[PDB]
Amino acid sequence: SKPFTLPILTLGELTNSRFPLPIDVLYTNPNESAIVQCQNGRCTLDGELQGTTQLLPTGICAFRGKVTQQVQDEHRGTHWNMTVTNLNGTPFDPTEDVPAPLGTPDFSGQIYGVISQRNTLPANRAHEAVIATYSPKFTPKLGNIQFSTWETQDVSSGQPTKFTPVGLASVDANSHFDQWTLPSYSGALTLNMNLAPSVAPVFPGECLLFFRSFIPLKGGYGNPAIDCLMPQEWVQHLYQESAPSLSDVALVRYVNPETGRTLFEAKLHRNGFLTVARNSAGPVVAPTNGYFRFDSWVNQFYTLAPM
Amino acid sequence: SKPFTLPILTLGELTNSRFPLPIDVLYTNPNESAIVQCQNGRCTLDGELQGTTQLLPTGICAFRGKVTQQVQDEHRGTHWNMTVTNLNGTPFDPTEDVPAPLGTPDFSGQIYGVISQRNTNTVPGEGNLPANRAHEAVIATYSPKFTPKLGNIQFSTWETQDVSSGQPTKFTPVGLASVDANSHFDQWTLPSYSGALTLNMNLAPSVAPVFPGECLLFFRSFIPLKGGYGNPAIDCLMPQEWVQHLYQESAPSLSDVALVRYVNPETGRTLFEAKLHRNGFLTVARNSAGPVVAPTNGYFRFDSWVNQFYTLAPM
Ligand SMILES: C[C@@H]1O[C@@H](O[C@@H]2[C@@H](O[C@H]3O[C@H](CO)[C@H](O)[C@H](O)[C@H]3O)[C@@H](O)[C@@H](CO)O[C@@H]2O)[C@@H](O)[C@H](O)[C@@H]1O
Repeated sequence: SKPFTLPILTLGELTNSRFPLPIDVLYTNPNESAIVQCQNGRCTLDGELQGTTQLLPTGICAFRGKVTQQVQDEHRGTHWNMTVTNLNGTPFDPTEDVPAPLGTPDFSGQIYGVISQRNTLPANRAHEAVIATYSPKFTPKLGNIQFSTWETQDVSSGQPTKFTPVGLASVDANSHFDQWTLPSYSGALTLNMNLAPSVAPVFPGECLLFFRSFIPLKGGYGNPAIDCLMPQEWVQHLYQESAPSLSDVALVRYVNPETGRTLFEAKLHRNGFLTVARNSAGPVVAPTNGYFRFDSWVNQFYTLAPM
Repeated sequence: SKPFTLPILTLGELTNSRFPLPIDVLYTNPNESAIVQCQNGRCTLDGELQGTTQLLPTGICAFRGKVTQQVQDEHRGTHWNMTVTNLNGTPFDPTEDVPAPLGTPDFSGQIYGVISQRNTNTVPGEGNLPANRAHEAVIATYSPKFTPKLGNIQFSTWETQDVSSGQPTKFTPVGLASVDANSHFDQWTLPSYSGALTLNMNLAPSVAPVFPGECLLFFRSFIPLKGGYGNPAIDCLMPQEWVQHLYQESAPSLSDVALVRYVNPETGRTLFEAKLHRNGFLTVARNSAGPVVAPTNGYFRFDSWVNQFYTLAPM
């Protein structure tokens, strides 16, 4: 049986699977009331990608497509309707068993980035843009979204268009940032489909452990973060290896290689997420040289050493 | 001896190691007159990172630091000086044996992206949260003010005032501002990391075919443009996932050349073969420039260690 492994990458060598950001800290929040059911950075321990998860770091919260129409918003700014394809350029087939094109953002908010176009030497243009994923016009599962620009006219219809995500536009009350609220991929009255399952601890005293990244803001006050269940390099590693899962729960140790000492241990669950025995919220303070090492297969009743 | 391996990733599952872009096509250009000596995407087959290469896809052509002040520059736009640290936030130590902070761009051009800031100081009335701002920015890596090895660079903005002094600053690369003649885009011309008239140091070595009939094989990505005409590309020697894989594995190199086959897994058939050289680059037996037109399911598979005199089957 092909032995299970994790990459040997320290926190400072890992990136977020839910937004193109480095991992900044490990993080817990035991009193979280939301159902945690993110769709990017989802991969089983035996290498099955789930939700909208794909392998490219460049594909996370990316879109590819063509602009079809300009619409002016009542207040301020210009909106552009965009028909989206798969990230590899092939037509998105809504009948495929995915929630949305792979790479589609998996949270409610105003995602800030750059729209760029290269016409079919060709002419080019790029502008700052915002995609409101909570918008009724955000319907990637139906093959179309809307983005807004400060630019009022210089966006071309019928030309190949790329969205490069950069951060959030805002996290103020009216910007509906909630990292655990899924978009309605087909619009507000339609049920999301083919989702990666929710994740949660099942053992008393345990809480989820997240890989946290701080995300840039176009403006306003805030220090927003995006928490992923596993970094993108773990998704890539699990996918490559496809090691059989020998129980539902792997025991992993967070080790300081310079001392060889275990800093803490965690459960790595079959569906691809971590729990720890910790009764507090906040970052995990751990040496920079640290990384997770697979120890053994255990079960749901294994008692983790308290952090 | 730990066996050498490559990841099993098709072209559509690979990203560029010199700019945050997917790999679009494999590419050759036998008649290239430039010395090929890029500094990102440099890793030996036994896992030694070289040049300015680091592991994070988010770190490639990124900067982290602090704006010091707005500055006057001859060229169009509003200009800003920014100190740069290592990407992990620690001070960059110029005495380290690297050309520049890891992640620094390794080509001449106007690199377009977004500068964002999150203030250090927080406001009680805003729930003890910091103020933020982001704007488009351009870094001209050929500028005499581009001195990342000295811990300082300059960027320009269309925005005329809303960039804060003394605040933590991130550059997220997006593409190029221009490839007009006056924007000096040349993917094989290195920046002067310490400024005009200084010799770059600690470089990853140049790469070249040594065997007649062979040429370099590149992983090519098309890079976005803020404006103007063009279809610019960035060619890397190995994709970022190969850098990450080689670094993990650190398998001993058993000769100077690994024979690899580009395989179509749907047929199991070899489409062509290539030499994967110890220093971390590919050559093929091809006598033309341009894309390699190959089925989308394709990937390289390690076959055996050979020697420099191995004759490749013509592509
Ligand atoms: C907290 C504040 O956030 C950002 O300002 C925005 C405002 O942005 C507008 O004004 C600023 C200058 O004040 C700048 O010109 C920016 O380009 C422009 O769009 C505006 O969005 C208001 C709307 O209520 O919110 C914030 O004040 C940022 O630019 C500021 O530097 C500052 O960090």
